[PDB]
Amino acid sequence: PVARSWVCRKTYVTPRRPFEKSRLDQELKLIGEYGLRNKREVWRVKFTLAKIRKAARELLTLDEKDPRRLFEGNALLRRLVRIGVLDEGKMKLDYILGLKIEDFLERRLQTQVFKLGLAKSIHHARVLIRQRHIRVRKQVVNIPSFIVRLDSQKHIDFSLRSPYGGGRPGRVKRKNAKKG
Amino acid sequence: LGSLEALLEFLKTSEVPYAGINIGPVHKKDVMKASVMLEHDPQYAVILAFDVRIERDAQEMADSLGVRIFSAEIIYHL
Amino acid sequence: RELVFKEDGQEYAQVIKMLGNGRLEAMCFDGVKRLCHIRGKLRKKVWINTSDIILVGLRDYQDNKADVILKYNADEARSLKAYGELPEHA
Amino acid sequence: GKCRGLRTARKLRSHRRDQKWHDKQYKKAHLGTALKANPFGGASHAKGIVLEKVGVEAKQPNSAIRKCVRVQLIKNGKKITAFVPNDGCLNFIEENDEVLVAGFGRKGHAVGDIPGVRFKVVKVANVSLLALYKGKKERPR
RNA sequence: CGGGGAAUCAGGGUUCGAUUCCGGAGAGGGAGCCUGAGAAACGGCUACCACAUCCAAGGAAGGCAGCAGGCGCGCAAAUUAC
RNA sequence: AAAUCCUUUAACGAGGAUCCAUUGGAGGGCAAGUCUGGUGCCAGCAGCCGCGGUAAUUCCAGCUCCAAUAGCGUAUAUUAAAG
Repeated sequence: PVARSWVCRKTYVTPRRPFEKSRLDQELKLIGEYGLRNKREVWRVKFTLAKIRKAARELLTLDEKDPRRLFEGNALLRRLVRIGVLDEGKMKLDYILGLKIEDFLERRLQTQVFKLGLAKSIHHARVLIRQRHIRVRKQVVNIPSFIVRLDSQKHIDFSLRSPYGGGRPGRVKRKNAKKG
Repeated sequence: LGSLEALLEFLKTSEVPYAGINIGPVHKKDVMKASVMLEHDPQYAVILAFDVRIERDAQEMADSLGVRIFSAEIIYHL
Repeated sequence: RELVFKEDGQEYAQVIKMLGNGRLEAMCFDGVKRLCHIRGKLRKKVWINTSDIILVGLRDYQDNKADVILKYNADEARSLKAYGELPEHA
Repeated sequence: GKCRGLRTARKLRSHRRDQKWHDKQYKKAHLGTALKANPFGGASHAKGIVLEKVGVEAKQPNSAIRKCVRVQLIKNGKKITAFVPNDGCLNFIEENDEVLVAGFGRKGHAVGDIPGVRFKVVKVANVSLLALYKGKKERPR
């Protein structure tokens, strides 16, 4: 006996057919558009979407007056409005089925850092985040797969320490300044 | 090990080739190496064991197959 | 075809009792009898008979088997007779 | 015709249960007769000592001498013939060496060409044949 | 060993569950018992069976399926730590 | 507990940024070369069909390309495919 938990979960599902043109293209488009590292990151978002869709599908089968369906449905919709893949108008359980991978990949910190014009390329954003230049609220995050909340969007600023923002020259600038 | 060298230089002097060597008591893998020899040359399939404990499983496996073991504490006897 | 006095990991043999389904079993001039397999190109193209002189590719792992490289005939046999091949007849 | 009645659960279960024996896979699996006959005895890999190298001829349509090793196992001490994989791997093996052999791939059946062999050599003298083939290691002397 | 469970999975199913929680069992194999509220206890004893340690040969002492570690077995598994 | 690891932070630390990405494939199944040397039904590849007998799209190599990627082969028990 030991005081440790063994609650570990797989976050991606591999495709049934390993080599298939039309599919490989579609995944590489997603990588190319949102500068993802490998196809695991696309399968991760497919798996999460699939689980949300399966939850919506298994909720639909219950009657419209059931307390459980009402409570669970509202909670799911609230969370998907909170994360920012829907709006208050389209907040019906039926519309959960009308989402896709694009909607979820748009909410990556990498994507938002590129879309707000902090970085000048989708590839630059991932590096900039990973190099500890970017911060949300007063918290320095270096996770490209940080899924940004709707209300947390309006402040992604450069971390104050950073050379780009804070105002402290790095190794290259220091070395060039000493030999200048 | 000193005793193992002594036995090998005796075999060298008496002109007999040796396949496998080991330190400690005799086991069922050792009699199996003596057995896998038995297919090639029936005479050569033997174990020269000097001042070591023979095991029951090794001994009964040796007696069940055509593998003889020469156990002796005084080297003269071996 | 030219003469081939090749004794380089391969031996001359007299075919005797050629029974098998490619087995052969000939009697080598140096050593004892061996099973000499009919090599790919000799399967249908070239015919080895009950009594024949052959150059067999001595395959040296096991040594109880081999494979027939070349079939000889009367003129080449009579030549081989002349240089090195035992007074064993051809 | 199948009995569909509400009280025929025993009849269906009894039938299904005994009719599964006519399945080749189920009978080979569940009846403990394959295991004792299997030279490894339900083990993925097995270790043995080499008797001798042997050249096995291929099937009728394509002719070649497949290089193989007669090996006696360690656990049950019975003789089997294992096929060395890549080109010139037979050179690295010698007679009376300790060799790890694995199943060929087809679940204890024969290969396209080489007849009457189930097993292939993976390690020689506690060294992987891939390492000796690619020259990442050298045979310990 | 049996459950709580695990893998897979349209619906139905198939396969696994020695292994951290619950219940059972046994301390090499059997048998008998002292003490105690509670044991047929084995880091308690008594005898036999199998193995084996010391010896002045008169006698004496054994139990890792606790943690390390070693031998064996095998395709298969960690540090004589604080 | 005393340490370790992590987080924090002085100093040093990137131009073949030589601070070097592997494991398997490139006839079909099945994504990728009828490119060039070598061997000549021998050596070997090939889960299956098959490729090798002097112009090898398949062997041993060079170059190039594909797949997944800090991982990817291989064997074996088992599940879906198996109406």
